[PDB]
Amino acid sequence: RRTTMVISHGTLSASAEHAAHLRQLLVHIAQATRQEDGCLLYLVSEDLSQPGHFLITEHWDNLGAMHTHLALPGVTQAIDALKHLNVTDLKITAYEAGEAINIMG
Amino acid sequence: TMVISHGTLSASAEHAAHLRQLLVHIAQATRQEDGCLLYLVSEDLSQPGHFLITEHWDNLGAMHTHLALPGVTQAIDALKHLNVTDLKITAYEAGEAINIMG
Repeated sequence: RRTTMVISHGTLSASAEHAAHLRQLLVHIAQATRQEDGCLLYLVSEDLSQPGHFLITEHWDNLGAMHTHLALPGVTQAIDALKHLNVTDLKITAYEAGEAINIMG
Repeated sequence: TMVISHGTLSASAEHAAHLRQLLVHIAQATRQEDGCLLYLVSEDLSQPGHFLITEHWDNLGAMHTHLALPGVTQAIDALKHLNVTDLKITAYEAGEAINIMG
């Protein structure tokens, strides 16, 4: 249950004008990013309670891996692609996970 | 600072819509509970019919109280009725927030 894993939780929304494009963009971003060093999970999803509101769920092996992702080129570029779709509410917060606890399954 | 739970599950095509409805209902209920900071149910854009449960709890105890609720047992039963067999939930004790955007 000891872990160095880092969790990132991101949310964003788009209007109906841009959301289809956003869905595709998020899928593209996920496909690429999952192949980065230490990326254990990069899931893009849509809130079942709130159409047009999206989640970006990431698990990184350790802080260093997440840092590499944040520091290597392409982050600003992806953010700008989101801004191009008039996304103004991107929030991303990460956390070091101190223990990993199986609840079920 | 908090406990983060990450859950994944899927249902057959026949059952997916009802699953979506059940998840929405579970979230509506759970968000009202003591210590629930966040409870979001979402669908993987890359894989339709695959769902995520994202929960933030104030502490492990609050999560454990939730998990022990009879209503939560009934919800897990309702998942089984839809032939969900792959529910996997992992919880993590989270450190302090690292603000990346917003």
